[PDB]
Parts: sequence; structure tokens; C-alpha cells
Amino acid sequence: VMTDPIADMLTRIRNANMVRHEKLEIPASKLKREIAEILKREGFIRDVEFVEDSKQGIIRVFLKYGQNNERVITGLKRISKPGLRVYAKSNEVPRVLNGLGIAIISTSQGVLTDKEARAKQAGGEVLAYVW
Amino acid sequence: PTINQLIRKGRVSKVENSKSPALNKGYNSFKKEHTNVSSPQKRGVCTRVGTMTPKKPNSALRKYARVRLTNGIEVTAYIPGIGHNLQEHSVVLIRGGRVKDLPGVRYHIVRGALDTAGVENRAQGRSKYGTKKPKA
Amino acid sequence: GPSWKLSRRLGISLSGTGKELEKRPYAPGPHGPGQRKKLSEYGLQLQEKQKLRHMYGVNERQFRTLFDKAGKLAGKHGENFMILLDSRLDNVVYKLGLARTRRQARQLVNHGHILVDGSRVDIPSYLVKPGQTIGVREKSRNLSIIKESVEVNNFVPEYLTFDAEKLEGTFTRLPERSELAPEINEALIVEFYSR
Amino acid sequence: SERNQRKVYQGRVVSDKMDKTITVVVETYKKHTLYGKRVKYSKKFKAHDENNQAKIGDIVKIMETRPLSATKRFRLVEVVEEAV
Amino acid sequence: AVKIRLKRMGAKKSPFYRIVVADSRSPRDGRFIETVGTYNPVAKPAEVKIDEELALKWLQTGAKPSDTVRNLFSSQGIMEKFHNAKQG
Amino acid sequence: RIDPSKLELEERLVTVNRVAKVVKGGRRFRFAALVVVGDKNGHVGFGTGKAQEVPEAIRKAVEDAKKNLIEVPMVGTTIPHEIIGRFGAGNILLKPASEGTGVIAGGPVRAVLELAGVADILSKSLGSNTPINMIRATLQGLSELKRAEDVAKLRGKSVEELLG
RNA sequence: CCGAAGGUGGGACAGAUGAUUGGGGUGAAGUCGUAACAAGGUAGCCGUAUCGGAAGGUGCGGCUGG
RNA sequence: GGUACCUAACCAGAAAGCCACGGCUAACUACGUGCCAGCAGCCGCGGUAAUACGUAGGUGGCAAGCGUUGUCCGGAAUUAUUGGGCGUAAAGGGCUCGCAGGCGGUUUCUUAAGUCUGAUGUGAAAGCCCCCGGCUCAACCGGGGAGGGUCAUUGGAAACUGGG
RNA sequence: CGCAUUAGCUAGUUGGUGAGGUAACGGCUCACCAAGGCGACGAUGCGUAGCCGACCUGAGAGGGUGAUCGGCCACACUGGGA
Repeated sequence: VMTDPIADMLTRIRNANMVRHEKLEIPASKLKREIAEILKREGFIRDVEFVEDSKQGIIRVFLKYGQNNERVITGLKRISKPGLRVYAKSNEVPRVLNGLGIAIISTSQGVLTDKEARAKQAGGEVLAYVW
Repeated sequence: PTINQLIRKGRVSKVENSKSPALNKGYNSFKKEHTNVSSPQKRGVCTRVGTMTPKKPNSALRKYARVRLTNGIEVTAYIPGIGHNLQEHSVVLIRGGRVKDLPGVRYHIVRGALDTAGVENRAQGRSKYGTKKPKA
Repeated sequence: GPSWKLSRRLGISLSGTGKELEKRPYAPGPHGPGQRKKLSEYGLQLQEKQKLRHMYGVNERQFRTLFDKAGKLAGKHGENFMILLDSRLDNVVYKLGLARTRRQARQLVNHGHILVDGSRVDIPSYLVKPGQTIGVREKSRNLSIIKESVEVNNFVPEYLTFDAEKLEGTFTRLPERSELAPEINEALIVEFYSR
Repeated sequence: SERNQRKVYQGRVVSDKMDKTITVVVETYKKHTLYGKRVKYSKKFKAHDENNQAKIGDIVKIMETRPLSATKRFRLVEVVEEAV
Repeated sequence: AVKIRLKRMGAKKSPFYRIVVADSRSPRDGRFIETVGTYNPVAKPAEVKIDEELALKWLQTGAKPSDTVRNLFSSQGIMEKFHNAKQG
Repeated sequence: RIDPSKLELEERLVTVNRVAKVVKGGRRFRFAALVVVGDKNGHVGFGTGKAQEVPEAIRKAVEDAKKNLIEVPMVGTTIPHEIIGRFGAGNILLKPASEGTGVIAGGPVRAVLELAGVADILSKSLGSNTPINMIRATLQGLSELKRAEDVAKLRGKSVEELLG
């Protein structure tokens, strides 16, 4: 069943935000690894680590609460659901909260961010809003 | 619902019914059928000119003229202003206006029409009720 | 047309002077010298919109089309609309100092002719581009009204330069909105035409 | 001066039962005007097999051509993958 | 058949003509094959604009202009190139 | 933090409802006013007040409004980013607008955003039209707003690495 | 030979209209009861059968929305 | 068609009306009427002190236009892809097994149907939009460009969807 | 483009061979065979409608319209023919 695991990892990060948990295990497909690498390099995460194992592997996330109790990530969203996939052209790539958020968009040359896909001027699957 | 359910059943849009249906039709004489014309006004012949009353709390006697139209339908229309030319068997031009108070009545007789004379003693609200600029 | 009456109703000096509000600052009429009530949000938008359109005497067809043309430009919207009504030729004539009102500057364009870059313009709504030397022909060269408005001295605004004898009004870069009007609150009128 | 190129498809044979012809399901598939999701449609064409080199369940390409009869407008190019 | 011809554009009292390669069959404002630039009659000065190479391309495939379009070609000087082409 | 109320405030009101309570004798009425109070430099608040009279109710509403104040980011005299405020079947989106538009908003939303000092808002109410829940919905949407400097400090980042 | 119209026939569909008829709605402070709302004076409702001027009653089973 | 156009003579002289004014909705008093006449889009007024009726004054809106009607669209997120729901308000089939259909855990290779990108043709002219020009300005015209295709042909990518 | 309270519709219809016809391939027309063809991705039937560039509205997605101008179509008192 499970019907898509990317939306499930985004809700797992969101529930760890709302509980204010500090670590997460996520079952780590390769696109999940690249998403967490993007969220690492954009400062939404402290650090991300991989646990390569026998079942499917584990990726662990260290949620970043920079000040007193401040969820840097307020909300997540999945755009292309498995049953309505969404694809944006390069002159339609959405820039979110105009600059203050971001959209994870996996084009033909690497799983890119907003600015990366904008500077490479290509579009593909549009698979996360990250606020 | 779901997207596949939206693909195979769709969103069915809500039905629109007109507020004034006797204006919303027409008639051709030899085809013997009942065309959809959607017309603003209709002249028709009065079949009964009386007066009768509304239903509930508002209680003041209304005006009530009954007109048979060019599509064939008898409707009770309303004559708003004070003092009318009209008799039975009078040619009457009808515009669309709902009278909430009297039930069954949803049209106005155009005042200033082909035979509906302009109203008596009026200087304010000139264009409604038909009257010309009197003198000054 | 009183047109003092418009000023005391709107509560603003539409000339901008001690006249027309002294001795009678209330609006008009039998319900005027009593304490009238303050207006709503709708009333505030009507106040600012009608301040501006009764300054310039515009019908709302032309007033909306100039609102739209200011929208066709870039930048801030209500500033550009101020700029378009301060490029209007009756306003250019009244800010060169050739009239005591904007009706007199309208009548200069209507019959008591005034000339732009040559032949003539009989039309007040002419948007005036920069660089345009505006003067009068040798028929109406110096008659009683232009003589009076030369004797009376207004300020020339910094988006204009005006000569006495040669009477050519020339321009500069753009009329900045610090210079234009202190009393009219823009961007309540943009909100009024946003609806 | 090379002449103009004709339209080309690939598809899949439904039936062999017509004399020297087949019908071909092209499964190119496209999205909506409104909901945007991408749904499938099967388009079966009548195509001429002059050698009768077809089988039920055969992926085949077809080229367009002159109208070969009523409802026939297609012919074979390259029978790619055979049925088992 | 094929004719390089003026094509009426403009307001009521102020005509305008686009020099337009159309057929004699087709209506005057109607369908047309391709265009070269323009013709202002109602200007008090000049201002004809001819493309000067695609009009020449249509003259040689066979497209005979009407008289006013021909003498506009002569005024801009494309008919001298066409007579030089016949001298070629 | 709790905003100390020592500022200059303009204190205009949204509604006064007449609000009844039935006793053995009959109806006993009060006036429940809610008033939005704030300067136009980035501090907004609102408050409810109930009394037998209208002006004492407005007094208590202005006092409780000065008690509860909120802050609003004015990035380029607008709001920084589009947000939906969702207090309880009142949902109101707020877009930044261009610099000429003015506050395009309905009554209590318009009162909040004009007494906020924010000048250029596109906005829309996607829910019920009671004044109380619309003002609560706006302040839910204005509490969750974010400054680009503080979010750049949150991401271990710089402003130009976000804003461009 | 094909062939429009016409002719004959039995159907199919569609609109008017029809003695008479059945329920529905809306309407005056009409008549008969008071079924429901409280333990509404027999807790109510749901399904089903039956009976009864009528709301309804009663049986069986279910529900608490006692 | 002595038509646009230009110039001179004469007199403020020839030239302003329509709708509304409780709230929505900017704009109010008086007299008459007295659940009558009537108003009304809605809440609903009016039964002798009517800012809701009729008149007069006033005010407000626009303006050679104004108002009503009829139909579209908006408001209506009240058909919701953007943008709604289903314990009790409308709304979970009495419940199952399953055909078609829809959706598919992981790693890897390849393909290129989907996706994105380049080039070419093309989506006529006029129209909407941008930039300039001419009609007394403007509408309109004119010029130049942009725009609008899941469009056709052609070439790359292989992350993702599908195929193997 | 609306209806499933329209679920089955076809028999020159669906293919073949041969002939004829047409500017031309072709059930376009005829002979002879085969039992085929279209179909829940909505056939058939009924109802409505000239289609479009465009026009009105809308923040847009959309919804409505198909006057003028322009492209294509169809018709010419009704049906058939050359």
C-alpha cells in the first residue's frame, strides 16, 4: 500500500516539528536522500546522516531549533501527488513566499532547488514546498 | 472527491432556473411549438383586472392584473403606481419584477407603454411610471 | 455652478487659499451647520476621489481611463495617476500662471485660444509630453485675462519654467509627488477603484 | 529535393481476422483540459498486411498512407515484437 | 491568377493600403498569400514602403500587379531590377 | 513579548453589538463592542468590552485592546509573504501587493490592516463573516509572518542567500 | 436498372387535449381530536405487518438521538 | 463636397437632464396620508407625530446621459484543479468477494511514451498587450514587436512517471 | 455538447477477389464468398447547435456568447437530377 513515501516523509518531518522531536528515522530512498541533502544545504536541518542497512536503510534527521523554541520549518506540503503529478516549465517555476521559502523540484539534471533549477532554466517534477 | 472520481463523474454544475419564466419563452404560429426567446417585455391581453390581497403580516390591498401572453400563458402581473389607465381586454406590455408580498405574482406592467398611460400627479421617479417632464 | 460649494462639502480648499471655507466651513444645506456625522470607509474613499476629480473637473470615464493609463505605466500606481493629472493641459496652464482657476484655464483652451508646439489645441484633456513650449498666438497676444494673470504672481512649479513676454512654458524630467499635492491622500482612490 | 515525410505510429494488434489486414491499438495518452491528470486512451486503426505477417498481440509500427479502403488508412513498416 | 495588389485597411475617411500578394478570386480585404509592406496615399508627403525582394520573388514566379502597384514599384525602383532580370 | 502600551494610538471601533440575557423579569441588555487599536508603525491589537452602555463598553474594549498588542513586519511597506490565517472557520489569505494598490480588504480586515500601518495588501476572506473571527483570523495570519533577516538568521544563512 | 414524390400497412416516438379521478402546495383566529416536544402524562423514533375518522394504536425486531 | 479645414462679424446670447437619499449604500427634513393609497432587491416600512409612501425643499451619484427590465459573468470558496465537504448541520453504499479501472516497497541497467530544454516551420490580417506616429486630443487609424499549441518536424538529458 | 430514466447498433454494414466508375484510392458502384464491423475510452438513439480567429466577464483558472470584421462551411421556395 503506502501509495507514495515522499509525502509520508514530509508528514513525518512535520509531526516531528509539531511534537518538537529532535531526531528522525525515515526509510531512505535515493530521492529522500537527495531531498534531505537539499534541506541540509538550505539550513532547514542541522545535519543529516545515512544508516545503510539490510531492510531498506535509514536516514536520520536532526531538526534545527535555533533559538528559544523556534521551529525553523513551520509547514511542509507535497505538490505532485501520485494521482495528480505536477510539472512546471522554467518560466513557471514557483518561487515561494517570495524568496523566504523554497520548492524542491527534481529536473533532468539533478534533484534541484528553486534557484538551481532557475539558473539551469529547466523544469521537471515539482515535489515539495518547504516553508 | 478523488481525482479519478472527478474524471469519471465530474463536477455537475448547479441548475439555473429563471426568476421570470413566462418571459423566457415564445411562440411561432404555424410550427405549433413553443420556442425559447428570453425576451424582456411582452404585450398581452388582460383576461381579468381585479385587486386582491397579500398573505401575511403585510396587509394592504395590491393591484393584480391577469394577462394572457403571446406564448399562451396567463400570468398575474402587478401594476405598481397609483392610478392606472387599464381595463379588461387591454393591451399590456410586461417587464420582469417579482412581488414577494402577493404570492403567484412575478411581473410588472410597463407604465408608459403602448397603451399603459403615464401615471397621475408625479414629479419624483419620472422615468418609472412614464410621465413626461410636466412644466416649470 | 458655485464650485466653492464643492470645496466646503469636501472640506478641502480646492484652490488652496483662505477663501471658500471661511465664514461657512460646514458642508451644504439645512443639515449642514448642525454637527454632521463623520463618514464611513466608503465615505473616506469618496472624499479622496472627489477631492481629486473636483480639483481637475474630470468625468469618471476620463478619470478611470487615466487611472488605467497610470496602471499601464510602471512603479507606484497612485503616484502615476497624480502625474497624469499633473500632465493635463488645463493644469499645465494653471501652473504656468495663466489663470486664476482651472475653469479659466479650460476656457483658454476652449475659445480664448492657446497654442502648443504650433497650430493649436482646443482640447483640455491633452496629455502634455515633456519638451513642449506652450504659448499664445498674435491674435490673443496680450488681452485682459493674460494681462491680469501676468500681474498676479503665482509660484512656478519645478516641473515648469515660464517666461513673461515670450510666454513659453517649458518642462523638466517629471513632476515629483512631494511637489504635487499635500492634502489629497492617494491609495485610497486606488482602493476605491479596486472595487 | 527529398519529398515530404509521412506520419508514423507504433501500436499493438488486436485482431487478425479481417482478410489481409489488422487493427492496431496505439496507446498514446494525454492529460485533461481541466483536472490536469494524464489518462489513457486506446486508438485502434485498420491497417493493411499484404504479406499477412501479423499475430494477435503483436507490437507493430504503422505508417499512414493513401486510403486503402473504407476505414483503412495505414500500413506496416517494421513488425517489432512478436506474440508468444 | 496570382496578383500583387493593394489591400484596404484603415478607418472610414482615412484609407490605407497594404501591398499584398493575393488572388483575383479572393475578396479585397479577405484571404491572401503573403504581404510586402505598405502604401499611404493619404499622407500629404510620400511614405511608400516596399519589401523590394519578396515582391520581386513573386513577380518572377508569375504575379502581375495592378497599375498603381506597378507604378509604385517603378517609383521605388523594383521594375528596373525586373527589367534587368528580363535582360538577364 | 508583551508590548508595553506606551505609544500613540488611534483607537477606532469595528462594531457594537446589542446583546441580551433573559431573566425572570425579561431581557437584560448589554453592549459588546470590539475595537481595533494600534499605531501605524507596526503595532496592532484589538479588544472586547461589555457594559450596560455603549461608551463604557468602548472604554473596556480600548483597555483590553491596549493590553493585547501584536507586532507586524512591514517589509517594503507591505507584508513579506502571502499567508492564510485560520482562526476557527474564518480563513483569510493575505498577499503582498505592489506599491500603489492600497489596502484591498473588507471591513474588519481593512481596519486591522489600516491600523497596522501596512499599506499594500491584497486580501480575501474564505470563511464566515463575523467580525470577531475575521479579526482573529487576520491576527492568526499576522502572527505567523516572518522577517527575512530573522529567517536568514534561523537558517544559518544570510539575507541575500535567501532573497536572491 | 437506379430513382424523388406519391400509395398501402403495422408499429415506434413526441406534443396537445379528454368525462372523470388521485395525492400535493398555499390560504381565513373554520370542525374533530392532542400524536410529538418534560417521565409530553403509554419514553420517542426506524423498518415491517395489520387495524383504525384522523393524528395514530398494537405486535415483532432494532436504536438512544432516555 | 465648396466637405473637413482656416479666418473675420454678432449676442451670455441657442443649449441639462435623469436616478437615489433607514441599513447594505454616498445622500434628510417638513407637510398630507394613516396597514389605506402604496414602497420594496433583502431585512421589511406605513394602523394620526413615516429620514423607507406622495409632494416641496435639500442632498448624493453620475452626466447627454440617467434608470428599469431581459440574459451573461462576478460577488458565490454557493460545483471548490487553483478553491468545499461527510460523528451530531446536507452527506459513509447494510456488509462482503471480486471483473474492468485507478494507485504501486527497494537497488541497478536501458529505452524515451510522459516530463523539461534547443533549433525550424507555423498558430493569417484586424482585435487584447508593449513602443512610437497622425487625425483639434481621444476613440480610431498607422507602424514595430510581443503574446497565445499537451501543435508538427528535428536534436540532447535521464532525476522522476511508464516500458523491458 | 446534454442525456444510460438512450445499452446494444449494423447487413454493402465489416473485409476479401474480379469488374465498373471517378480528377482519383475506396462498398464509391455491382457480382461471389466469409460472419464480420462500432461499442462502457459511451456505439446507436433522442435533444440542441453553423465552427473559428475573436467578444463580454473574471485576479486568474474559468463561465457565457459566435453580431459586426475576417477564414472555412452549408443553403438558395421543398426534394431529386444532370
